[PDB]
Amino acid sequence: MAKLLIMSIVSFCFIFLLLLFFRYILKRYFNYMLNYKVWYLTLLAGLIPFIPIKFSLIQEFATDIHKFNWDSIDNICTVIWIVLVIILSFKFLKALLYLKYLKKQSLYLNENEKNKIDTILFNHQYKKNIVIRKAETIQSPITFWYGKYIILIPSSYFKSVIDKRLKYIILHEYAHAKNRDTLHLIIFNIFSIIMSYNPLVHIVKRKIIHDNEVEADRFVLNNINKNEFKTYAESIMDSVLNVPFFNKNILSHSANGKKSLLKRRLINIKEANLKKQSKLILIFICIFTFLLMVIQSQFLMGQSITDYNYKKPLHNDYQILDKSKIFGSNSGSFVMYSMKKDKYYIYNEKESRKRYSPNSTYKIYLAMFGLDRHIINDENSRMSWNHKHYPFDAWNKEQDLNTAMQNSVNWYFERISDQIPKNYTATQLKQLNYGNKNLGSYKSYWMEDSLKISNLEQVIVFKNMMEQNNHFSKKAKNQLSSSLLIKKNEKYELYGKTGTGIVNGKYNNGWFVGYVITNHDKYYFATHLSDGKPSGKNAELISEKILKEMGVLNGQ
Amino acid sequence: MAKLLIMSIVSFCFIFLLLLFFRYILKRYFNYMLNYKVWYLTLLAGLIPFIPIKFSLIQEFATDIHKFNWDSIDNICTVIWIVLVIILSFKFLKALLYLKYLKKQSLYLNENEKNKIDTILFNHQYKKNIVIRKAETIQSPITFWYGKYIILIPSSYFKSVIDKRLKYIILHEYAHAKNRDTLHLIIFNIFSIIMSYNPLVHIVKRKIIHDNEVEADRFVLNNINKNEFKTYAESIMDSVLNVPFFNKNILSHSANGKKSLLKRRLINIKEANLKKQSKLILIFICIFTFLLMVIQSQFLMGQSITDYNYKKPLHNDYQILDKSKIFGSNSGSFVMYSMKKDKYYIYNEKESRKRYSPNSTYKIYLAMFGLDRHIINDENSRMSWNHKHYPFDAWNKEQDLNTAMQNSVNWYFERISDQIPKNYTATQLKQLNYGNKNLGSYKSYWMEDSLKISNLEQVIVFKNMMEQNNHFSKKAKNQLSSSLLIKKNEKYELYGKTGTGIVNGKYNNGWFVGYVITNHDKYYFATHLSDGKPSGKNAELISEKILKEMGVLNGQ
Ligand SMILES: [Zn+2]
Ligand SMILES: [Zn+2]
Repeated sequence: MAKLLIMSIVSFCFIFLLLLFFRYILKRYFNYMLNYKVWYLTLLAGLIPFIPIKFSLIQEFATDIHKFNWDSIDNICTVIWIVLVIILSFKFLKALLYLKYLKKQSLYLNENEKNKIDTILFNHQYKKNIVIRKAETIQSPITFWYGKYIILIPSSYFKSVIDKRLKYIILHEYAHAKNRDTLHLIIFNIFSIIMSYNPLVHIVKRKIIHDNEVEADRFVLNNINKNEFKTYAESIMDSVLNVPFFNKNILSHSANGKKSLLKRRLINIKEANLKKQSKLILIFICIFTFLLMVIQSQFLMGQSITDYNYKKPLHNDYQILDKSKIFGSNSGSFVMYSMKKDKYYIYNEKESRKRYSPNSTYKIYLAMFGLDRHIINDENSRMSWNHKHYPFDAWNKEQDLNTAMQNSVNWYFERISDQIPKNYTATQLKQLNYGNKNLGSYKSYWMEDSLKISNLEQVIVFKNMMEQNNHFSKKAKNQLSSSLLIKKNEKYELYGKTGTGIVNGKYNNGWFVGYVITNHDKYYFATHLSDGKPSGKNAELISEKILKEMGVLNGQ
Repeated sequence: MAKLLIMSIVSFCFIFLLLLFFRYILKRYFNYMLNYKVWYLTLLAGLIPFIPIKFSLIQEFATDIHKFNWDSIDNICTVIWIVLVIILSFKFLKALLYLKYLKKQSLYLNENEKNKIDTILFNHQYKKNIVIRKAETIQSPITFWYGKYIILIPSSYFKSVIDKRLKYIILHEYAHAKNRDTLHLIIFNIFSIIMSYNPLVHIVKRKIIHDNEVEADRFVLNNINKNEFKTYAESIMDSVLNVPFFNKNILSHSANGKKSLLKRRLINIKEANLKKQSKLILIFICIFTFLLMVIQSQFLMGQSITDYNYKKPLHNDYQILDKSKIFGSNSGSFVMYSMKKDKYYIYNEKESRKRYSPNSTYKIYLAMFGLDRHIINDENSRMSWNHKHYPFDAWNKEQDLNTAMQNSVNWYFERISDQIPKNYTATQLKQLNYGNKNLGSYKSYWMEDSLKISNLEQVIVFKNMMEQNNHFSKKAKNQLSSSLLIKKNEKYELYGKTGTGIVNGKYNNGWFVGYVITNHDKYYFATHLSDGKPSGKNAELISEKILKEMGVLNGQ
């Protein structure tokens, strides 16, 4: 239904706007106005979407189709509309009952009352399918429909019959009757319930009402002497100024037609209670409210700093590199570090400092955490398969840590997160400075989600993981290390891990991280591609090529 | 930014609502009111989200992470805000320039004018950091800030000085000055630009203004005799009734403070041009508008009929079945048909008639269409691989039609849709009654998307595809058929195809379709599971078991 309700709103607003446009033009240039019946077109326009006419002029293998969650939109849209119509229906009925009450309590007029009405309407031979009644229960005129078109006038106006107030009242309310405004109002009012999903129904009923009163004024002017026009306007003002103003009913017409500013102001004057409120009233409210604002300040807010990249300086000595030739077709950034010299070597430092979600490379942390916490071990580095198929054929099997890491088997790693107390992981994120340390709410929060780290930070953290972390065992450090070997020669053993930030089928994060153990030094590094085809494989190739050219993988 | 703008709106509305609540209570029960300065808290509340304080109390394998398209939300939210603030800034400046003009055009008062102001404010020793000016360019009082708090009074009120209008005007505007309302208004006004993303800024400036006028009224009552209270209210009305009403400025205070209904009505009376507009004006507009409504009727609308299942009768003779034992754990529906008898056999007909997207089973139509149209053939039943990895390991290869169909290789089939003129496909959807024949906009529209078909329709269409379709070659019919063989014995050859409606990792459509060629008859069928584990594999198992029990796969 949500789509239909929306389409209805669109249809409605289209027509509605066109009419507003015309309304403007007609008055602005010609002193012309719309015949309000035209507004029925907006209602009709919004009913169009609901008219059912096609009018115009073996091997079991499968993938996951990612559709929008419409159930959570249409189930609620349906309910929202239903509840509201019930509420509005009640409001309507309440108003209806009011009208019925008055109908029951309506009084008949005698010949010395009826003749005033006749005097007023007679000259234009207005129709007799109208009802005039009086009452002791009202302060100012009220119209009613009932197929009768009743004008109920407070009985006091049958005493105050020497100031022409009735002339204006009757012609005014009469005009509404003439044009069946009350009825039409009711019809629209009913439709405002039916079509309550579209707030413009209220907007238009209001505009209609405003204009209905205007047309009535036009009528009255047509029915009065030019030298009484001023009087009429004054009368209109008196009809509101001298009375209490309440929306006692939303169906009938009356002088007090809207929640105006004057309404509020004038009532306050009538209720001239010149009491100075205690200063403490607002001291309390203001501080209370302030504290409630504080409560809002106790809650989630954003920070430009969080959105930002490593804005921090590097505390270590470093050199800036130019490796743009190697990045070539896949622009990015790169960080290398020398353990012996405590020196960093950074390509495009501004970019090196940019934080990206780790993707699959985080799995080394996830797995090694499981190892230290005694969740995952060597004898039991393995995880059971749930027999659910996964994204690569390579993943549809049981596996140990070396296999799981080598083939990036997400299943293996999903279970590892589930099997490790989250607080263990959170503790390590904090202790070893894991980028923004943002664990999100996702068990695999690093997988193109909430946790982000720069290449510089990635190098710092891994290096410290082995070099400094005193809250992590030697076995976990080494067991993990062996699973990452890429290549080796007479100078070194190169270790690392790739991952691809692939989202909605496109590449966004070309990750490759690692370290090198050589026969002269130890190096740490991180590569990230953002442009071209920023895949994990390209990052691997790029990193190796760089490290070799820089002497890391070539003896210098 | 969208998230922040939203958070701001939320923060704002929270506080705002609390204040509205208090406002209600204070007046409703005590005749007390908020000190409008409190509304600064809503502005502050909406600024909170922007405060950057973390306050509270290798083998390359990868999968696709399906994230929400925030770029299309934040890029626009940013622009929307920027454009609007520019517009509002202009509007502000326009208002500012107006005020500057008046400042430049302000006139000084002489001693016989100044003494009136003094008479009015003197008794309460009101401060002199106020400016009184007069002008020939205005009709009613206007306030200005400039750090001066200027009250500009039309020069005519210095002639009409024997009716106490000034008493009320000055005290009223003075009160606004006393409380620095103009300034605060301006500040809020400036913030309504800054925080324009939140429409409540306008709501509150309005509420503030309304209440500012109220506080001024309270002040005035505090500063006048009780027997003048009535006069004051009348004066307020005169200050609007007897003047043109225009929002000449949105910063200054004036008598004509809002776009009221009375405003509109009274102007219309002043402009008492009693011209009957031609009837043709609205005949045109109404019909035009109608035709524009028709234009909306020329457009997309929904149909309950489209949303509905096969509401149609079956034109063929049939028997209703009870196979609930076999469905068992995976409730659904099932249709079988006898070619010799022209009879249908239907389990849960109400459910059999339900339409579901075909999933991978549609591929038989897609492929056979390619065959007839001479896009795909036998010698060239094959399709090249684009070297992109696909959802199953089974799919990461080149393939012919038999392999592609047997392993559901979506890639193969995606290319087939791309290689077949869409009109060929559309023609066949129409000619052979393919369910709702809805081709969507998706090249693979049948894959848990727009095309839907019932099991009954699935049986009818496939049967007719071979039995009746005279716009489709024999080779395409048979080539496709061979690729579907499941099993055979001394009575028959069973053919078919599965597919699984898996969405966001869950099973929704357990499809299996097919036919049986026996040594006595020919049968057609379609199975669909909706409950339990409605997988394509279960559908295959269920269908076979049913067909055998029914005699289809067992000689009867
Ligand atoms: Zn009226
Ligand atoms: Zn004022």
